[PDB]
This record gives sequence, structure tokens and C-alpha cells, in this order.
Amino acid sequence: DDDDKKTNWLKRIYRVRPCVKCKVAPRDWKVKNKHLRIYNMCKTCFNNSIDIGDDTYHGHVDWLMYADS
Amino acid sequence: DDDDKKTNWLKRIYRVRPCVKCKVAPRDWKVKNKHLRIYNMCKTCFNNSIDIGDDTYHGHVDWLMYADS
Ligand SMILES: Nc1ncnc2c1ncn2[C@@H]1O[C@H](COP(=O)(O)OP(=O)(O)O)[C@@H](O)[C@H]1O
Ligand SMILES: Nc1ncnc2c1ncn2[C@@H]1O[C@H](COP(=O)(O)OP(=O)(O)O)[C@@H](O)[C@H]1O
Ligand SMILES: [Cl-]
Ligand SMILES: [Zn+2]
Ligand SMILES: [Zn+2]
Repeated sequence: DDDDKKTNWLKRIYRVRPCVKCKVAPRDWKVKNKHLRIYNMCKTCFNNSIDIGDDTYHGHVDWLMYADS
Repeated sequence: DDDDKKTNWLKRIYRVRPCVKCKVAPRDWKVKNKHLRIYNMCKTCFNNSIDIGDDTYHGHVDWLMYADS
């Protein structure tokens, strides 16, 4: 089944690239209509970044959750 | 830059999973509005499949080409 290929790709993508900042915590994410949005940082790092004023790592990649558009 | 993260993910995704049928040729693909469609087979295998009547491996996964939706 094709939808599973997307799912496993996304599971893998989320598992193998940790937070860009601390490099250990997994990343924050949220679901939005039909996309999975993976943010560049974990929450701890993201809130920290606001506190220290660095917007360098801000950002996300949106992923289509299904095999067909 | 966030768009590059998507691009490199897609380049990697295309490189590391070959044709599902022959397992060696890279897969057929085509671009469609803002998505990259990766088919499950190379062309050689796909045309072959039509010839032999197996629709088992027919299919594709569509990928958003950009980081933002
Ligand atoms: N954990 C995080 N790591 C990096 N960037 C983040 C994180 N959380 C939010 N952001 C950034 O905050 C901005 C607004 O995010 P979001 O609330 O997803 O957008 P919208 O306002 O369209 O709903 C975006 O630049 C997003 O990348
Ligand atoms: N190389 C291939 N490998 C596997 N399936 C394919 C291949 N080429 C086309 N198909 C299948 O043919 C069907 C029609 O494909 P396509 O022309 O992309 O759709 P559309 O008719 O919406 O433009 C889809 O099921 C697609 O997966
Ligand atoms: Cl996607
Ligand atoms: Zn972190
Ligand atoms: Zn093949």
C-alpha cells in the first residue's frame, strides 16, 4: 500500500534527524490540514532561542501526509 | 535554508530506494504542479508489467517539493 510508504518515510525522517540546536531531543511538530510540519528544534530549544534572541534555527519543513495529491 | 532541507531529503529518498520490481534501476518520476511524483518502478519494469498483466507494483508517492505549504 502506497500511503504506508509515505508514513514510513516520515517516521524515519522524524527519527533520524534530531533537534538542529541540541542535536539530541527529537523535534517539535504539529499536524496541519493534510501536512505534517516538522520544526527544526525541540520545544525546549525553541523556547530557549526566543529567550536568548537567536532566530537562526527557526523554521520547519511541511510534509504531505499521504501518497496522493 | 528550509527549502534545501526538503530538496536533500527528496534527493536522498530518490537515491536510496530503487525500482521495487528489478531493485536496481532508479524509479520513474514526473513533476506535477508543486509535487514530485516518484513511481514505484523504473520505466523498463513498468512497461513490462503492462505487457505481462501484473498491476501489483503500480503506484507512486507524491512529495511536496517545498518546505512551506
Ligand atoms: N520548535 C520550533 N523550532 C523552530 N522553529 C519554530 C518552532 N516552533 C515554531 N517555529 C517557527 O515559528 C514560526 C511560526 O510557526 P507556526 O505557528 O507553525 O506558523 P503559523 O503562524 O503559520 O501557524 C515559524 O517560523 C516556525 O518555523
Ligand atoms: N513507472 C511506474 N511505476 C509504477 N506505477 C506507475 C508507473 N507509471 C505510471 N504508473 C501508474 O499509472 C497510473 C497513472 O499514472 P499517472 O499518469 O501518473 O496518473 P494521472 O493519470 O493522474 O496523470 C498510476 O497508478 C501510477 O502509479
Ligand atoms: Cl511531503
Ligand atoms: Zn533541542
Ligand atoms: Zn525496474
